[PDB]
Amino acid sequence: EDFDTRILEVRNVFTMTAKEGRKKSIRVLVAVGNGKGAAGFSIGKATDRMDAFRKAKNRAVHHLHYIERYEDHTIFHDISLRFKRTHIKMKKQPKGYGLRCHRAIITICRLIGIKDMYAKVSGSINMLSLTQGLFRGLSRQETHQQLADKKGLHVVEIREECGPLPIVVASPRGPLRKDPEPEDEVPDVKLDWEDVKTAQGMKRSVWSNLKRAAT
Amino acid sequence: AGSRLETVGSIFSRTRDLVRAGVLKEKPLWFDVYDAFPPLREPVFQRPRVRYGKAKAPIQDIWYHEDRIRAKFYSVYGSGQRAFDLFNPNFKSTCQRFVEKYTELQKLGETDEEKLFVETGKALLAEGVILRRVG
Amino acid sequence: KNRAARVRVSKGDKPVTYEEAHAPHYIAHRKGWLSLHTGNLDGEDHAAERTVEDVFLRKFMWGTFPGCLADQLVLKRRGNQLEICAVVLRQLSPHKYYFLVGYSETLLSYFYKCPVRLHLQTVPSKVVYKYL
Amino acid sequence: EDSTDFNDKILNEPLKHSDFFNVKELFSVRSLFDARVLGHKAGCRHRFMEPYIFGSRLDHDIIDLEQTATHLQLALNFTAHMAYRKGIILFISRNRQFSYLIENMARDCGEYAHTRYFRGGMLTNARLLFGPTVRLPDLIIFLHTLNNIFEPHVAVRDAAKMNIPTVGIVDTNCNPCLITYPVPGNDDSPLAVHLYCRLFQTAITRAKEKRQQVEALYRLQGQK
RNA sequence: UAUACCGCCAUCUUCAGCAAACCCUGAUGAAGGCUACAAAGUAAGCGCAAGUACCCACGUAAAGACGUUAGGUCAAGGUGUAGCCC
RNA sequence: UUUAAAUGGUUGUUUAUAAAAAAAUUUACUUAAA
Ligand SMILES: [K+]
Ligand SMILES: [Mg+2]
Ligand SMILES: [Mg+2]
Ligand SMILES: [Mg+2]
Ligand SMILES: [Mg+2]
Ligand SMILES: [Mg+2]
Ligand SMILES: [Mg+2]
Ligand SMILES: [Mg+2]
Ligand SMILES: [Mg+2]
Ligand SMILES: [Mg+2]
Ligand SMILES: [Mg+2]
Repeated sequence: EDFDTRILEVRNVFTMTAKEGRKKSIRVLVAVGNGKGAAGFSIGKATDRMDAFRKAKNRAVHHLHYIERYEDHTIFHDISLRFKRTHIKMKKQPKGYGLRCHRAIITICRLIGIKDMYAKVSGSINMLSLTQGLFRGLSRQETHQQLADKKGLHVVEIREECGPLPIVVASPRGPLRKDPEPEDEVPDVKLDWEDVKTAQGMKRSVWSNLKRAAT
Repeated sequence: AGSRLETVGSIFSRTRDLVRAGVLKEKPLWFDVYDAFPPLREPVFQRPRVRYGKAKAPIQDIWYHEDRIRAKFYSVYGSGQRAFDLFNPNFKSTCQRFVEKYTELQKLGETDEEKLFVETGKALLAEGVILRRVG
Repeated sequence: KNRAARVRVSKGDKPVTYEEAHAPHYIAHRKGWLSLHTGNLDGEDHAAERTVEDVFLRKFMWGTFPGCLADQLVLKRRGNQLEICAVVLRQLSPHKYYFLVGYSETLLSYFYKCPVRLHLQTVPSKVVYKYL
Repeated sequence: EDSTDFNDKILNEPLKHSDFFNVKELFSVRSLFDARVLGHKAGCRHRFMEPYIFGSRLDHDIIDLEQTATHLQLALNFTAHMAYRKGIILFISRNRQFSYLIENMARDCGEYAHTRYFRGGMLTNARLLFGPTVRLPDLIIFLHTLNNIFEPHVAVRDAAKMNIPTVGIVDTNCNPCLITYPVPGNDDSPLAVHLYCRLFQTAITRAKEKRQQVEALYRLQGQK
């Protein structure tokens, strides 16, 4: 009773049979989630649409991921991934930002319990790949605690709204290293041109930052 | 409920997370035992991939100093007439006896393998061992 | 393909009684006859008038007990007597059943000029032989 | 009021000791060596078994028995705790030379054996195959993890789907990635397989008797 | 108007397949699911089969699913839609 | 490895829910009076 189901896609797939010719089947993608991190998805197939809905709904609950939510409202860090030909680039956002993402990601996020996030889907906009990719990235996100333990260092959060106050969000449960992490003068990191282009005010889009209903 | 995603994490990680979320009302019987005495490696599914290019296995061939003696002995005399009894853990073969005598004479301080090999054979011949050379 | 009096397989959710579940080639092997009289015996007369009477009686009882009949009638004729055996449901009040038995027995006796009896057997629900 | 005390004295107490059932004494490195606990040829090696291989002696992988001892200690400890907790233990093996031996060992220790062809869905479709109220095994011990075409036994994947912990003897050609408590060792030589059966049968029997002794003492004390 | 249908049938059929409900594989794509010294299938129901009729356990009848040909039949009867009512 | 064997008019293929309800009677002779 805690879990809620929401349809993502309904497709009329067809095969050819010797006796009848075109045989119509229903392929249904559904996502189930209780809103507290536990969410899954499944594909249900049946000649009747009701049977397809049921099969997908009941099978999705046996394939539940657990999503680590930072402060139970957003992701811990920005996740960029490619699943097959679909690119999903998700950004961590502050409280009150909303779900500025593809309608399907909005639906899945509400089931997971993420309230604030931005995501841009590029490449193929296949619904199967998007869902499978979204759950792949969110499942693999590293929490602040896991980072502190791996690095043996404090994770200190700097917030602009709190000035210079150092907020320690995670500390290493084991021994704390005494050597500071080597500060590379120039980071050899791969930058997304779309990010850099926006930061330099070089991106004019009439469709970006349009006023939309509360999500 | 449970999670059948056997390729995402481990049974404990999945079970622990679902119990924390409240999906699993009661943790399974094995959960407490696993946590108390966990295995050395967490059982996470990983895909086997072919080694390409210069990648090689780290397994190294097991060799010993006496293998050089054993190889020479087997070439000179061949397999001993006595049949190897591998059931007996303390079984010594004619070749092993040669290695032992060879090593004992190495402690005496002979520095020439050929001379040392000849001396080793002579000591065995004196002890009554049958050493029929291939020739 | 043969069609006559065959209930056709569905998705396994159609309840059929024992009578309607058997096709015509079982009428003397697994199921019996719903009417027993002498008209169709060798050397016997008036098969036509017996048949018309059966067709009327089955329709009369279907409309006189609307929604009550749980299976087909069994019409029995012994000499001058006509006996109608009906398996009905337990939904209609007993008072209404007694009224309809007294009414139908009287009305049918005056119509076919013979003593007519109606024997009701009540079942809680339709007896399901199988789900087709 | 009484349940929590009962659970603490019985269920939680054994979990506070490193070797409550004293499974250390059941085996030594010498005993494992005398049972030929000898891998397959180097050409049969599985990539994931390399951390456990001591080396190759003339192209015959030698399993490191020092790791086997630590892995076996953890496997035998886990098995005992599950038998002490009245868990259903299922022995699975498709090696037909040892099917008779394994089926007897299970019956003798009051556990269960599945040495026959594993039909699709025994674990993931059990409620349909056995019944809605069927209880699945709590532990599955693989004495041979490969089927008869030298591929991982299907139950290894299915046990993980059902979140059932698995103990497994993993030879040098086996894939230990999904086995919870892998024990690197020879799974072919009768001497080796006879040792595993003796070790797991003893650990289960000991654990069950300890559960009866502890319960009896708790009950006698409870009355007076 | 059989190209709206019930009813009763032809045809492949001198076939053996149609399968609900689940499980698994494909990276959770349309789809696919066997090897007995067995390697993912379990399968209610329907047909075949088995039984029954005729002179036998033979033969012949009967039976013969889901579908294919918008196959036949508004002229067996009933009937949706449209039309006629000096 | 090994004869010949051409043709078939045009357009016509697959999405949104599902499902009624009841009813009153109200356990016990004969008679009779003013
Ligand atoms: K008409
Ligand atoms: Mg015919
Ligand atoms: Mg082996
Ligand atoms: Mg037609
Ligand atoms: Mg015509
Ligand atoms: Mg016959
Ligand atoms: Mg015929
Ligand atoms: Mg037949
Ligand atoms: Mg036509
Ligand atoms: Mg032409
Ligand atoms: Mg054409």
